[PDB]
Amino acid sequence: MDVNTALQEVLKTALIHDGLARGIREAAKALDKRQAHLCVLASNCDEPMYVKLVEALCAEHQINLIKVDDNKKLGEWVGLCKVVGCSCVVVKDYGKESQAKDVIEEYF
Amino acid sequence: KKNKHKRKKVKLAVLKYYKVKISRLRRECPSDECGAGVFMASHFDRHYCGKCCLTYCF
Ligand SMILES: [Zn+2]
Repeated sequence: MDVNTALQEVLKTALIHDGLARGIREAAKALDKRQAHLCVLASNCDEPMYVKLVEALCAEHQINLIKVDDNKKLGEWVGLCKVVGCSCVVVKDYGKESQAKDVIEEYF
Repeated sequence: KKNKHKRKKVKLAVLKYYKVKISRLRRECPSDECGAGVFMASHFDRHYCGKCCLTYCF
């Protein structure tokens, strides 16, 4: 039960329950709205202001953050599949509690 | 022949709303539907929320 597998399962559940906000604009709106318990970041993105703003907003809202490696893999996980490639995700809510969610909380 | 409007694509528009301590440069719309997430447009003479068409002249 690796943290990668836990993230994949929780993202799949959130998408199936429509609790996922993909993209930097949607993620920023969800974070500023005092919602969206968790956030996922991709280390592949080459834009420095991107990661700077993502981390600054996440820290200001005081919510968990995860830095995954590949933007394309993150997009394929969040369900943009040819994969567009998501470089920042937000979990507005989880559909149902699961062992993957528990593992993510423990990693937090 | 009348030409159709073409949207001017802006790259990483959200990057222009925040400065990194964080600072929200664009004013937020004070409406029940919009809230803090939605930002108000800063035109040369007015603030204009896109979502609810709320306009505050200078
Ligand atoms: Zn508004």
